[PDB]
Amino acid sequence: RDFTVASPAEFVTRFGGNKVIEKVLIANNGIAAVKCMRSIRRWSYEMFRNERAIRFVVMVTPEDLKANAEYIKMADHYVPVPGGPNNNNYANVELILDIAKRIPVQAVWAGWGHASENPKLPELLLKNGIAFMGPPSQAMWALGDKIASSIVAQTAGIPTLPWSGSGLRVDWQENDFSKRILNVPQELYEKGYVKDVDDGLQAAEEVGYPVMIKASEGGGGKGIRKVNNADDFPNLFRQVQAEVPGSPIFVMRLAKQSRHLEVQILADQYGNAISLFGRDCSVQRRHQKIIEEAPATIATPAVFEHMEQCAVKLAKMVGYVSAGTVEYLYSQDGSFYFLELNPRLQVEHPCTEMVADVNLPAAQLQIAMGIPLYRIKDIRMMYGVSPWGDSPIDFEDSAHVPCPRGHVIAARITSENPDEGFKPSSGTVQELNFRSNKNVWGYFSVAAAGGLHEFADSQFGHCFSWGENREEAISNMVVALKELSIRGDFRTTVEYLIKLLETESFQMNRIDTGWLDRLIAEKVQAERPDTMLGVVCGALHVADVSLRNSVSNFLHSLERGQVLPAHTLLNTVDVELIYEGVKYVLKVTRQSPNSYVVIMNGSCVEVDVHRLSDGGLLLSYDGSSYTTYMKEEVDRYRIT
Amino acid sequence: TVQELNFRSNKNVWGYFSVAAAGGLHEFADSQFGHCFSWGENREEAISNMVVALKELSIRGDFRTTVEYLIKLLETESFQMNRIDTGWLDRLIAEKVQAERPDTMLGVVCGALHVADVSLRNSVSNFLHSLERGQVLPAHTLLNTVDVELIYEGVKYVLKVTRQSPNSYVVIMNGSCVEVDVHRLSDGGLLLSYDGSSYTTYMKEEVDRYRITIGNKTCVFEKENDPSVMRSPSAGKLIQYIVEDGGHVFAGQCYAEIEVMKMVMTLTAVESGCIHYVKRPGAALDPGCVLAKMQLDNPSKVQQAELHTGSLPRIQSTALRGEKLHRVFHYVLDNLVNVMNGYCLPDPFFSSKVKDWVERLMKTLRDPSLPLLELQDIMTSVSGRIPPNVEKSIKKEMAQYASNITSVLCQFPSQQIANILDSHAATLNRKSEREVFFMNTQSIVQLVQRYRSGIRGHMKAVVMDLLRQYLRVETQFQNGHYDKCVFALREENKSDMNTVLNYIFSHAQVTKKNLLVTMLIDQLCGRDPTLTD
Repeated sequence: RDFTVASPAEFVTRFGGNKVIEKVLIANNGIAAVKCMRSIRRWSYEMFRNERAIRFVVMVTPEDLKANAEYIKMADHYVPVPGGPNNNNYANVELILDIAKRIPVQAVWAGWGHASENPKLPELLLKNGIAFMGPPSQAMWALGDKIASSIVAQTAGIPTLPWSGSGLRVDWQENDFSKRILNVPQELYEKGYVKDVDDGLQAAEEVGYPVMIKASEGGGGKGIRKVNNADDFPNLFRQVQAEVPGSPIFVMRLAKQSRHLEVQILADQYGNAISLFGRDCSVQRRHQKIIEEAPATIATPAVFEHMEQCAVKLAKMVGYVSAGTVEYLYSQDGSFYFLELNPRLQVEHPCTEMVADVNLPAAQLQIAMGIPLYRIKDIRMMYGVSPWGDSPIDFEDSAHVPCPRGHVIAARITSENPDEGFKPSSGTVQELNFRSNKNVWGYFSVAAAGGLHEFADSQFGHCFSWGENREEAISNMVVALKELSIRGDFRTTVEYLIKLLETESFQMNRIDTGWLDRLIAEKVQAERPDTMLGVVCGALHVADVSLRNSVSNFLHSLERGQVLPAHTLLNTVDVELIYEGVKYVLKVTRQSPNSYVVIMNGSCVEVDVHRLSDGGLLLSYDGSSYTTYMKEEVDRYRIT
Repeated sequence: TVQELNFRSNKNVWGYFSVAAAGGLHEFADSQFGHCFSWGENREEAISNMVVALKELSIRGDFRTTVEYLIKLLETESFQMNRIDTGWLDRLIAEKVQAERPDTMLGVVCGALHVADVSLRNSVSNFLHSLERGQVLPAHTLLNTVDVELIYEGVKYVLKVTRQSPNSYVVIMNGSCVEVDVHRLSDGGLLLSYDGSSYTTYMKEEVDRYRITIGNKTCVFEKENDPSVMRSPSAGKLIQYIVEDGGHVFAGQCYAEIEVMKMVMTLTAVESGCIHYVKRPGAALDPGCVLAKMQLDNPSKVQQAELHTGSLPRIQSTALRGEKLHRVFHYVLDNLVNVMNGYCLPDPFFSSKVKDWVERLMKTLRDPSLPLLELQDIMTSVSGRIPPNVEKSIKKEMAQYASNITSVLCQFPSQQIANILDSHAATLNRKSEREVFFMNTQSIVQLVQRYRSGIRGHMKAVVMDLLRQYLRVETQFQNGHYDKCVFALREENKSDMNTVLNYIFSHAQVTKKNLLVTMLIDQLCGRDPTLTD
């Protein structure tokens, strides 16, 4: 408790780094930018007693400015860039370099946006003396496409693979650095890629019926064919060969319906790599993550520790720094398969922060300054060592010391529309109120003022809940989701998440990567109010708008000296509403300014209605009170 | 009332409030409208979490909101060392510890910008509304310069605010200017860029004060109403005074009779004191003019002037001095275009920078390296969706052009780039391989079209286009008086009144524009007595 730092220079000196970072460029937007700035600023206050010791520069398009993106106000400096698709603003590595040198910055963070999948950016930055908070390009190359990934995984402790073209491997390089030279593995590439019509069949004979054939440039709905038969392989195979003519094609075995696990790997620039903890990410819709859970509770200790060891060995031999994820496919009988390494920080990384008491983006910053792992505070605590010291950590001997604290659920809030599929929606926000509580938090890339524009991706917010175990975390998440209010022009998938968390299959942890797909085809978009209440509420909203407009227009006429007759100031409104094919016709009148009467087929009900300052109505109907809102569309009424 | 309530929660921090963004606090509604909580492993971590969280929240409304004081307390060493007692805060209160103020210079600039922006937007709105109704106001009620006066800690600051563009503001004090980049936010605030640093700011106008929020710090400026000078609220004429010169008047008593509108309006005194009249009975009145002084007992606010006479901070400039040369093109050209649209500095500042803009543009347009730099940017931004054949050819051609710089036979290969692209289009891939090529190559097409005749033709084209801007406006205000010309424009542009306003606004600064016109003629048709058609 004798450390006295005020500037990053002194910190680097004391902790044994070699590069000072005072300015960081964020080549990202939305959630990533928000999260980076916030986490690092917390750490900055912790060490320097100055929340703004590290300045953050952001690149702003006119779209994000007009939409009042949240990260803009947080940033220290902004520079405008050209708008439009990602290749003009954020995926343009040369532009990133141009800004990084125009505004003298010492580092560039990319995160999980659009440039962190381009191996050319670390080269461009390192050639100019700029520290990239991520892997070097040589790793990202060695971690290239899929054939090279499957091959290189087998050079050290061999993870099982579902015949990535075949099960053949290369020589042993347990802890040596190597590049993907096409001299030895070329044979594997020749087996991993196919040329003739009958080349692919040689895989089908060994893998079995569920064969997946994809072009080297396949994706986006084309270049992919799933063969379910044995004799129909030539048809869809030749189809893939025609989907991307001239390009090499590859054949692989299709996955079974099982679990998708992840391991979070963190590493310094001195060859030390550690496994933090895992994640269970098996709630997916069309291969898109929806809900993530931090303790990988499905895997037993033995097999899970094995998966951790394999992930670390890969990171060490390939030469990966800062942070990344290794994906595994976990079968129900205790057998894992390698899938791929993601060379960048994931959006769902707080899941492992919350159970490890670490800060990953700050750790990336400290790594970028050249600080080894045994001098970073949180790591030192994680292995049971005094934070204020410099003693080394034997990471292999003390690898049993780290232990997760609790259980975390992360639910992402998307902008899709569960009604009629999952079409992405967009528009303005009218209210964004997330009521936090003990062990619950969350954050969003947009505020109440502002919106989501055409080029603004989905996933505009993330909620997290902690508990001692699975059940408590579920409970916290469900309640918190039921308590938040999001209102706007766009649609906001929240209610569907609630319905999923209340489903017994989830709560008993009996799910797989095809769970949600099956549920979608079964038409599970429930969580509707009772019909009678909805009819009454919609009637009241329509009638109240009509009555208020009548009053406003009539009074305006009176102010101007015109007299309208006393039948344009009506107190009765006819409302018609169709629900599930059934037409309802109602009359709405009033016995007082606040007492409304809804009449249908000669029967009447009384409702106490009060106008709220926020545009909604407070109802008292049958004892129970309700808060309601309406939005009128071209051909629909949306009643909340 | 509440205007915004955003508590950014985080790990180990939460809180809750009894009121939402819509809603408010009424008379019988007690204090303590919300609570924040922070957890940590020990005392220090908990403090850190609380401090950061408090610095990140945003509460805005009519009421005042004690948060900054809590921050100051948590950052006090006596708290952190846990050396406090039940009388700690009382002692600190008596020591006048209400700190956490922004720097004065920044606060002055920000308040100036808010005041001026409100005045400018009101001018625009009222003028445009008049145009919609068929009224024509003269072109001195649509001003681009605002005078702002702000008192801070007894010191009076007097500033002028103008604009060089819709987003570029200039604050002038005592002959020194600073440039600020201002963007309007949808939430009512302003985004500033001042000296590199960016700021988010908000303003609330009170009866006699301006409340300026900069980030999470608050600064309050006093609106001068202290000298106790009676002033005419409007234009008009003075008819008579009601009371004797030197007589005592009481607040609420009428002291003078004036007439504007051919309709008589009296004038009540604000304060009780001895009145002496400045204007003699029968006189022209201007709004805010000096009519009559009153002697009071001077309770306070004596000599709250000490007019600041210095200079505002000036480190940066954003002039792109030696930065890439093709960005400088855009910079200077856009400044000159905005001059042509009526955005012009005041007297001693105009033509002190415009001449430099012209000179820098002329140098840039004669540099052979400009078009290839443009090509670099547009080609690099689109790596994918371009056939490799055309990509390789273009890279080769531009490399050749670079090799021939500084040679009398050096010409930009616009035709050759166009040739290879048209060759690929002559192959004409069908069905989504057609349109992708024609669309992802549009930037290149634009570039080559601009430089069909080389840098010479491009230079002449740019300067000509500016001259055309001039004529586009000034040929409409010939043939008669101001209002007649405006009515002609109104009757042509029936469906849009912003166009009409733009014509008027740019016409207002005709003299400064003419200076620029002459400078652009002399640099084009000077020592080269030839004229193309």
